[PDB]
Amino acid sequence: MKRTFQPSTLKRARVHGFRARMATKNGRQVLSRRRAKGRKRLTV
Amino acid sequence: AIVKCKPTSAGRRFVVKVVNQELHKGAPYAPLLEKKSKSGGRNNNGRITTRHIGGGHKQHYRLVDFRRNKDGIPAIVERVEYDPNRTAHIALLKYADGERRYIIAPKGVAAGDQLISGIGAPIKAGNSMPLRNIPVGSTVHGIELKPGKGAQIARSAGASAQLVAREGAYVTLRLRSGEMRKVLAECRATLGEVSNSEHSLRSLGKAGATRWRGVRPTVRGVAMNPVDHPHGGGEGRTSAGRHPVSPWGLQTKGKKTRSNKRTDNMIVRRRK
RNA sequence: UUACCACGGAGUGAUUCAUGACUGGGGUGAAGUCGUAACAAGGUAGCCGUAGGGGAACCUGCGGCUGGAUC
RNA sequence: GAAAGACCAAGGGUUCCUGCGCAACGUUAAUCGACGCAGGGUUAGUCGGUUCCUAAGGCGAGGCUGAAAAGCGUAGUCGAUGGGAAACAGGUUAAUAUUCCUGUACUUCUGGUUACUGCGAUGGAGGGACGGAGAAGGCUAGGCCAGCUUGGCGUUGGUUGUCCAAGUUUAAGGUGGUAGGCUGAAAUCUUAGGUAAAUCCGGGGUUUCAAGGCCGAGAGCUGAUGACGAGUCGUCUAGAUGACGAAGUGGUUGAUGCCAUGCUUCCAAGAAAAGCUUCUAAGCUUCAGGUAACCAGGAACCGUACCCCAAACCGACACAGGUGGUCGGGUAGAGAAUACCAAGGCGCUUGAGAGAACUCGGGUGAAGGAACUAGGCAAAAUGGCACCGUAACUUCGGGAGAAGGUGCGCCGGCUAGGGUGAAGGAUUUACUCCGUAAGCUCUGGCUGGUCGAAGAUACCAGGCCGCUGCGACUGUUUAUUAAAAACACAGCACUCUGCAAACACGAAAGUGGACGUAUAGGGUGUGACGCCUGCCCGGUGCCGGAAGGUUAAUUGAUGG
RNA sequence: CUUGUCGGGUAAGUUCCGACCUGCACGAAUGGCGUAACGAUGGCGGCGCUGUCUCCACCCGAGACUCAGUGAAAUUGAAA
RNA sequence: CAUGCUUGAGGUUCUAACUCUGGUCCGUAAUCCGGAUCGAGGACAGUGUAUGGUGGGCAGUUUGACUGGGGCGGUCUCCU
Ligand SMILES: [Mg+2]
Ligand SMILES: [Mg+2]
Ligand SMILES: [Mg+2]
Ligand SMILES: [Mg+2]
Ligand SMILES: [Mg+2]
Ligand SMILES: [Mg+2]
Ligand SMILES: [Mg+2]
Ligand SMILES: [Mg+2]
Ligand SMILES: [Mg+2]
Ligand SMILES: [Mg+2]
Ligand SMILES: [Mg+2]
Ligand SMILES: [Mg+2]
Ligand SMILES: [Mg+2]
Ligand SMILES: [Mg+2]
Ligand SMILES: [Mg+2]
Ligand SMILES: [Mg+2]
Ligand SMILES: [Mg+2]
Ligand SMILES: [Mg+2]
Ligand SMILES: [Mg+2]
Ligand SMILES: [Mg+2]
Ligand SMILES: [Mg+2]
Ligand SMILES: [Mg+2]
Ligand SMILES: [Mg+2]
Ligand SMILES: [Mg+2]
Ligand SMILES: [Mg+2]
Ligand SMILES: [Mg+2]
Ligand SMILES: [Mg+2]
Ligand SMILES: [Mg+2]
Ligand SMILES: [Mg+2]
Ligand SMILES: [Mg+2]
Ligand SMILES: [Mg+2]
Ligand SMILES: [Mg+2]
Ligand SMILES: [Mg+2]
Ligand SMILES: [Mg+2]
Ligand SMILES: [Mg+2]
Ligand SMILES: [Mg+2]
Ligand SMILES: [Mg+2]
Ligand SMILES: [Mg+2]
Ligand SMILES: [Mg+2]
Ligand SMILES: [Mg+2]
Ligand SMILES: [Mg+2]
Ligand SMILES: [Mg+2]
Ligand SMILES: [Mg+2]
Ligand SMILES: [Mg+2]
Ligand SMILES: [Mg+2]
Ligand SMILES: [Mg+2]
Ligand SMILES: [Mg+2]
Ligand SMILES: [Mg+2]
Ligand SMILES: [Mg+2]
Ligand SMILES: [Mg+2]
Ligand SMILES: [Mg+2]
Ligand SMILES: [Mg+2]
Ligand SMILES: [Mg+2]
Ligand SMILES: [Mg+2]
Ligand SMILES: [Mg+2]
Ligand SMILES: [Mg+2]
Ligand SMILES: [Mg+2]
Ligand SMILES: [Mg+2]
Ligand SMILES: [Mg+2]
Ligand SMILES: [Mg+2]
Ligand SMILES: [Mg+2]
Ligand SMILES: [Mg+2]
Ligand SMILES: [Mg+2]
Ligand SMILES: [Mg+2]
Ligand SMILES: [Mg+2]
Ligand SMILES: [Mg+2]
Ligand SMILES: [Mg+2]
Ligand SMILES: [Mg+2]
Ligand SMILES: [Mg+2]
Ligand SMILES: [Mg+2]
Ligand SMILES: [Mg+2]
Ligand SMILES: [Mg+2]
Ligand SMILES: [Mg+2]
Ligand SMILES: [Mg+2]
Ligand SMILES: [Mg+2]
Ligand SMILES: [Mg+2]
Ligand SMILES: [Mg+2]
Ligand SMILES: [Mg+2]
Ligand SMILES: [Mg+2]
Ligand SMILES: [Mg+2]
Ligand SMILES: [Mg+2]
Ligand SMILES: [Mg+2]
Ligand SMILES: [Mg+2]
Ligand SMILES: [Mg+2]
Ligand SMILES: [Mg+2]
Ligand SMILES: [Mg+2]
Ligand SMILES: [Mg+2]
Ligand SMILES: [Mg+2]
Ligand SMILES: [Mg+2]
Ligand SMILES: [Mg+2]
Ligand SMILES: [Mg+2]
Ligand SMILES: [Mg+2]
Ligand SMILES: [Mg+2]
Ligand SMILES: [Mg+2]
Ligand SMILES: [Mg+2]
Ligand SMILES: [Mg+2]
Ligand SMILES: [Mg+2]
Ligand SMILES: [Mg+2]
Ligand SMILES: [Mg+2]
Ligand SMILES: [Mg+2]
Ligand SMILES: [Mg+2]
Ligand SMILES: [Mg+2]
Ligand SMILES: [Mg+2]
Ligand SMILES: [Mg+2]
Ligand SMILES: [Mg+2]
Ligand SMILES: [Mg+2]
Ligand SMILES: [Mg+2]
Ligand SMILES: [Mg+2]
Ligand SMILES: [Mg+2]
Ligand SMILES: [Mg+2]
Ligand SMILES: [Mg+2]
Ligand SMILES: [Mg+2]
Ligand SMILES: [Mg+2]
Ligand SMILES: [Mg+2]
Ligand SMILES: [Mg+2]
Ligand SMILES: [Mg+2]
Ligand SMILES: [Mg+2]
Ligand SMILES: [Mg+2]
Ligand SMILES: [Mg+2]
Ligand SMILES: [Mg+2]
Ligand SMILES: [Mg+2]
Repeated sequence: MKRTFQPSTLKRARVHGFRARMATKNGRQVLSRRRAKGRKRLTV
Repeated sequence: AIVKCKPTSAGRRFVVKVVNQELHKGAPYAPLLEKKSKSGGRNNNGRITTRHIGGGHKQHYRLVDFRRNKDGIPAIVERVEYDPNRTAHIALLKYADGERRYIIAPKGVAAGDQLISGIGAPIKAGNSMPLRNIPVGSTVHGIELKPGKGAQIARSAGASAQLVAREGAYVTLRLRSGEMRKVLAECRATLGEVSNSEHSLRSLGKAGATRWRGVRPTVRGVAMNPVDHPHGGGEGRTSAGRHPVSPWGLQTKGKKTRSNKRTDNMIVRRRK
């Protein structure tokens, strides 16, 4: 049976990557929200 | 001509093809071609704005000359071709100095002809000149609405308009729709009728022939739920218990929708 | 033991008789009901072919004939 | 064994190899391990990226629009799943190899020397450059057979021979211009065109000839007196190591691979851009630049271990699930089905007993033969190739493999053809034409004999027929209890829309409709085809009319 | 109402097929009536075939059972 | 009556505001966008504001209680 997660590293970086967040203000709010919490990862 | 097919299969019983042996069967003229990509009925927001569109064959765009502004120079009809994105045929003209062009083929042009354009041209079919020096009562096609804009009206297969009256700086002609309209006399037109008048006798025959042209199936509103259509709902078959209406709430059995008010003075009388 | 072959058997058709719930017209019969279509110019001249309509004879349209009266 | 064998891509990330270990992990034990500790292991001008070019799409200076955030978009520049330079065989490690080594290649750039020269783009032309189906060929890989070389003479009748086993291999590149495909060629004089120019492309006139020109598998030769090769000799520790090393040829068959982006044909009419060739503009012109020959040198950076239809990826698991592409041998067989095997891989990480009921998956069954049951559910049965023969009805295609029947193994006798192909013949005198005995291979015909219970003998492999309802048919649908009579459909009808179209998404700019133009586009109902589709405009809607009644903001006479 | 009545098919037919018309409460593009071919579509009837059944019997593998190893689950106020 | 001065309404016509998803020139290497100029329409169209009509396209809600179960029916205040 096919499952929901079919990995692809190129489609991963283009949707959730660092340069994708920085392109819009709503993604820039996500990054500043994750910096205030102290997240070690900070991006996909 | 029209060719009927033998009922060898269930999908061949009602196919009526329109096949023309005089059409060119080589490759189109390459310099006058450019790519065009499909849309599926989607605008720049990505939303479906016109529905029942999608699929079909891959097509090139033929740059058809709708202005015909090489006045004085004679031309020759090199061949008559097939256009995937018209219902009429097109003709490749070759002027007296190279300069090959595509135009909408008139009914009678096959392989020779001269098809000159401009002031002083004869009254043969396929010639083009301003609508003012065109004898009244004649049949024309490819009428332009603004000077220098190109043909707009009577371009489909078998289409024509009749020149009925002329007075002042305008001229009056009767459209194929039944509508009386006045056009500027400075505008241009072509003499005759558009080719491929037998196109209306075809029969597709099967559901897959419609999909070849990029048309998707149509679902009736009475086959939906109340949340999708105003016609939806009911136990068993129902008949759209309200007055027949569009999916967006507009009445469709006879209610007029023209509200221009800027071009009203150009209508001598409506088609009704 | 082989060949020929009658009876008999299986499958699928054709043709012809009898019969069949129920239905369609036809003919005949009795002081029955409704109308008056034709025969006189029969009171809208009648007939022929065809199409539509009507309880019914019939009516109407189109084309044809005199086997139509007064003049 | 069309995988449970190999190999790419995605994904994973040290799981790879070696030494030491067994607490935990492994559905049992473990000395073993995809487990713990420690070392080691991935070598490129040619492979894949990057670099060059663009598709859908994204972003987008200025710009237009918008309470703000922001939206759309021009120049532009990103974006492969596509286009664009060039390598193959043989050795070698515990672990890498088209990368290291050996041998033989190819591509591209830089710097010097000489000789001869009109150079120059962002721009113009050519080219790149392409659909579905089908059919004749030509060829190759691969497979068989024969010969040759080496070895053998069989625990039991025979086996020195029309015996048995193994091997009989070899690339890129160069040369060759063939089967075959496309196409007329040359000179001269000009020019309403290709935004400017043009010696380039396109158009026109005249003369001469029937010959050129461009593509193109493959054969042969060469690479190759080399590598490889059963095995032999020697040395060392039951194996490695150095040297040596036989034959290595012919005939048939033959692809879904190549010619082939070819040819024929049909409608639904079948990517772009750059690299590449050519032309000139702005500018140089004896400096720059270009074209040949020779010499010297370079080709950077990144990835290369391992799994990869799975115990390493997606499923919480060492989970009967899912996962794109390539190769794919022998005997039967139409076949990539099926059966038994090859190369290669594995026996699926709890076992041992015994032989109760009952459950699961199967085999056979007396006499009946649907009596079972809501219902022939399930099971049983039919099943191939050739030939004979086949009803109502029909839209004349069909129904139809209707129904039903006959033959089929093996060994001889006689006999008919096709393909390939020595020698010969022609002269077009060599990658050529005709044609060949033997050999090999393929397709038949009519005549006997013979064994068994049974010869389409196993695997494989349609049950059929007669009345009716519904839907014309192929198709689609409730991922996970409903596949249908439901949806779609070709056909039919009504209605709207004259183009800055109706309509739809958008506070708007704008976009789709459509680079379409009433034989078109949108909405609605019905649903092939045949015969048809009757009466009602009182209600509600829509269309038309405009006389007369009412009737908004607005105005502000009059009175208080 | 209703398993309406009549005919056929069965030894026997609330289903099936052909009619009648008394249409509770058919009907003409929410189309009417037919229709060859088609359907993992609904109903009925036959031939063949049979463990579907009378009515089960025997046989073969995997569990169940015993021995060794590892080792769950729902549930549970307390139980003589 | 004849005019003068306004001012309600209608028609015609003009260009000069406005509009052009028409042509050609420039910014410019550019189907956007501006500026210039021809052509067309033209005080209309269109937008702001005020106002009448339409408007399940969309929204926030309402739709009683008793009751020998609820629903249907009946009842709900006052007098004997
Ligand atoms: Mg082109
Ligand atoms: Mg549509
Ligand atoms: Mg189209
Ligand atoms: Mg439709
Ligand atoms: Mg539909
Ligand atoms: Mg509809
Ligand atoms: Mg439905
Ligand atoms: Mg529904
Ligand atoms: Mg929706
Ligand atoms: Mg609604
Ligand atoms: Mg319904
Ligand atoms: Mg109903
Ligand atoms: Mg209803
Ligand atoms: Mg009469
Ligand atoms: Mg009579
Ligand atoms: Mg009478
Ligand atoms: Mg009379
Ligand atoms: Mg009378
Ligand atoms: Mg007669
Ligand atoms: Mg008559
Ligand atoms: Mg009448
Ligand atoms: Mg008459
Ligand atoms: Mg008459
Ligand atoms: Mg990887
Ligand atoms: Mg992982
Ligand atoms: Mg290991
Ligand atoms: Mg060890
Ligand atoms: Mg232990
Ligand atoms: Mg253990
Ligand atoms: Mg380890
Ligand atoms: Mg772009
Ligand atoms: Mg943008
Ligand atoms: Mg900006
Ligand atoms: Mg780029
Ligand atoms: Mg790629
Ligand atoms: Mg390895
Ligand atoms: Mg080397
Ligand atoms: Mg140059
Ligand atoms: Mg170019
Ligand atoms: Mg391509
Ligand atoms: Mg093809
Ligand atoms: Mg061979
Ligand atoms: Mg020997
Ligand atoms: Mg022996
Ligand atoms: Mg012996
Ligand atoms: Mg060789
Ligand atoms: Mg070669
Ligand atoms: Mg040739
Ligand atoms: Mg490697
Ligand atoms: Mg590797
Ligand atoms: Mg693998
Ligand atoms: Mg495998
Ligand atoms: Mg797992
Ligand atoms: Mg396991
Ligand atoms: Mg698994
Ligand atoms: Mg095989
Ligand atoms: Mg077979
Ligand atoms: Mg198999
Ligand atoms: Mg093996
Ligand atoms: Mg046991
Ligand atoms: Mg047992
Ligand atoms: Mg059993
Ligand atoms: Mg059995
Ligand atoms: Mg037995
Ligand atoms: Mg029995
Ligand atoms: Mg027996
Ligand atoms: Mg028996
Ligand atoms: Mg029997
Ligand atoms: Mg029974
Ligand atoms: Mg019973
Ligand atoms: Mg069954
Ligand atoms: Mg079976
Ligand atoms: Mg039949
Ligand atoms: Mg048969
Ligand atoms: Mg049949
Ligand atoms: Mg016998
Ligand atoms: Mg019937
Ligand atoms: Mg029925
Ligand atoms: Mg169907
Ligand atoms: Mg199909
Ligand atoms: Mg689907
Ligand atoms: Mg599905
Ligand atoms: Mg379901
Ligand atoms: Mg189905
Ligand atoms: Mg299902
Ligand atoms: Mg459905
Ligand atoms: Mg329409
Ligand atoms: Mg319907
Ligand atoms: Mg129907
Ligand atoms: Mg009325
Ligand atoms: Mg009305
Ligand atoms: Mg009105
Ligand atoms: Mg009943
Ligand atoms: Mg009954
Ligand atoms: Mg009965
Ligand atoms: Mg029964
Ligand atoms: Mg009607
Ligand atoms: Mg109805
Ligand atoms: Mg019917
Ligand atoms: Mg189907
Ligand atoms: Mg049926
Ligand atoms: Mg029975
Ligand atoms: Mg135990
Ligand atoms: Mg637009
Ligand atoms: Mg402009
Ligand atoms: Mg003007
Ligand atoms: Mg206005
Ligand atoms: Mg206004
Ligand atoms: Mg307003
Ligand atoms: Mg206003
Ligand atoms: Mg509502
Ligand atoms: Mg509401
Ligand atoms: Mg309301
Ligand atoms: Mg609503
Ligand atoms: Mg509230
Ligand atoms: Mg509420
Ligand atoms: Mg209330
Ligand atoms: Mg209550
Ligand atoms: Mg009660
Ligand atoms: Mg009670
Ligand atoms: Mg009540």
